Amino acid sequence: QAGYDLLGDGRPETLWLGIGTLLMLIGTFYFLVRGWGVTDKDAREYYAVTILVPGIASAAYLSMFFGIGLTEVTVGGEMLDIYYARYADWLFTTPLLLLDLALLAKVDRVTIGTLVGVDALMIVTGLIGALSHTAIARYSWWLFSTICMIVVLYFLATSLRSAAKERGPEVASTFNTLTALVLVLWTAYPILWIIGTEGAGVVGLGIETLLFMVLDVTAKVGFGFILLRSRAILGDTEAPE
Ligand SMILES: *C/C=C(C)/C=C/C=C(C)/C=C/C1=C(C)CCCC1(C)C
Ligand SMILES: CCCCCCCCCCCCCCCC
Ligand SMILES: CCCCCCCCCCCCCCCC
Ligand SMILES: CCCCCCCCCCCCCCCC
Ligand SMILES: CCCCCCCCC
Ligand SMILES: CCCCCCCCC
Ligand SMILES: [Ca+2]
Ligand SMILES: [Cl-]
Ligand SMILES: [Cl-]
Ligand SMILES: [Cl-]
Ligand code: NA
Repeated sequence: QAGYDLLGDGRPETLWLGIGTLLMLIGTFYFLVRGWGVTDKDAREYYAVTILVPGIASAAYLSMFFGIGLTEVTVGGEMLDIYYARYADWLFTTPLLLLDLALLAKVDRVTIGTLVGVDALMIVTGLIGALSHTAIARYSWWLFSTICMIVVLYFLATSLRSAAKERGPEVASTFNTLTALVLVLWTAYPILWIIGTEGAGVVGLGIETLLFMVLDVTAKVGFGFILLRSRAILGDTEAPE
């Protein structure tokens, strides 16, 4: 695989895991220090949700760096490395990111429950496909989890977009910027997953880990950078509970 064996344990992908760990930690501390001088009740809610997104990713990338949670999967006569921490990362951070967008749109708790429910179903069925032993099952779960992603993305571009436009041009501008970013970044995940080691095997584990790291830092540090610098987080919020 493309990369360099930093720890001397036969894993060239630790170079991209180490870089991702640094970028997540730097982004976590940057949002944390920037949020200490924040007294607005609503802005503190966004900082609380957003800081956790690279903070949890930092722990997952640190665990994947040291090899904690690494195991093998046999699909015929080939051996596939799977990092459990990667999916546990997405299981926690994707609901928080959707919560950030739901706070901007100010949608009801039933809307949020359907959103995070389908989002979690997308992640679990993605892990199930990564653990299956036949290629037919791996593509079948990938297709099911992709459909669930489309359902989540459709709700952001239709229901949550219309509700956000009623809250004024400032929130609508920030919500449109983030949603435009989410529609393209999140779509890149099943594309890489199906062309990487878990799918056709076109992309090795090295480049896939590097590309997954770039998507992760952009969907977390880049997403939070656009949100936390906008004036929309000062507007009134209503947490689902
Ligand atoms: C901060 C981390 C984020 C926003 C991760 C997002 C991950 C996805 C949208 C993954 C989607 C997948 C499919 C739709 C097909 C099955 C395989 C997955 C889990 C890679
Ligand atoms: C009160 C506003 C929210 C009402 C939501 C009702 C629509 C529920 C859609 C359920 C979609 C399930 C997808 C299952 C996997 C494709
Ligand atoms: C208005 C339609 C809303 C739902 C659209 C969901 C699918 C988004 C497709 C984005 C395709 C990105 C292609 C670039 C990936 C490298
Ligand atoms: C023999 C050691 C080779 C080291 C090669 C390093 C290449 C540069 C890596 C830069 C990190 C990727 C940028 C990702 C930014 C999201
Ligand atoms: C308020 C900082 C959030 C960082 C999350 C750390 C998670 C520890 C496992
Ligand atoms: C919650 C972060 C766990 C990091 C584990 C590092 C283990 C180093 C031996
Ligand atoms: Ca306020
Ligand atoms: Cl403030
Ligand atoms: Cl206040
Ligand atoms: Cl590779
Ligand atoms: Na290594």
